[PDB]
Amino acid sequence: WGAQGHRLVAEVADARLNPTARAEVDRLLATEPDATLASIAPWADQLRAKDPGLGRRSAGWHYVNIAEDNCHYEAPKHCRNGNCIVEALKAQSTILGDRSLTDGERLQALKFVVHLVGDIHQPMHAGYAHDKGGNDFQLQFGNRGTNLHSLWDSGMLNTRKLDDAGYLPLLQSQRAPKLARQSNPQRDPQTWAEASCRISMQAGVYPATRKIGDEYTERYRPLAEAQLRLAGENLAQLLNRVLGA
Ligand SMILES: [Zn+2]
Ligand SMILES: [Zn+2]
Ligand SMILES: [Zn+2]
Repeated sequence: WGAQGHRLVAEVADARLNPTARAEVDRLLATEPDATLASIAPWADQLRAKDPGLGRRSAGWHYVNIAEDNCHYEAPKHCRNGNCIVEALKAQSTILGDRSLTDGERLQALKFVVHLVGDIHQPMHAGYAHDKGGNDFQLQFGNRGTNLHSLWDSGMLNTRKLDDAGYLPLLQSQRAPKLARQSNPQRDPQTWAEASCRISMQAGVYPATRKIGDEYTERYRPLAEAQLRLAGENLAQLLNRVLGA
């Protein structure tokens, strides 16, 4: 997602934290002045200005290309060197839960976990290798030149013309998604990436025309918004388990 999508996932999650996780999240955040779960949510996309080395090191962690393999993830094939979102989310969840680390080390892991739970729910972050997750599927969207990846990251969300305070209660007023009975931090990332990939492969998500507009928005913006709500609920359930026991 773009930055607004990341912040909305965090804002949905923040309100669903249990008291234990609330307290520990606030304590980790307070080690960095002005940090909130929302403000840190875009951080992993913004590393070029102040931590370009980490940005280079972690750029592959934002996606996994499994649509060629019918949305059946295999770590050795799809995640060489741990360089994909499934293995990165698993590792950063472990690091976040390691109370023996410094606050700085745990906060960095929190920033990755918040971002990556968002990205692993963006269908085009779990799509085809051969068109770079839709980046090479060129579109005109209300006449603007774009691509299917960007359309899902921000194009459709931008059509609401809402700030976070207007968009958040829209997401919260949706029907509640049915979550797993418990967080499994090491198994859930694969489940989520495969679910996202299956959306990318649904008939119509790749549109029949390159010229699209309101018809596509009216059909699929609700699904993008459902995915933001689902990501936020999944992020809260994960933080409640890792930080809230
Ligand atoms: Zn994103
Ligand atoms: Zn993206
Ligand atoms: Zn990202």
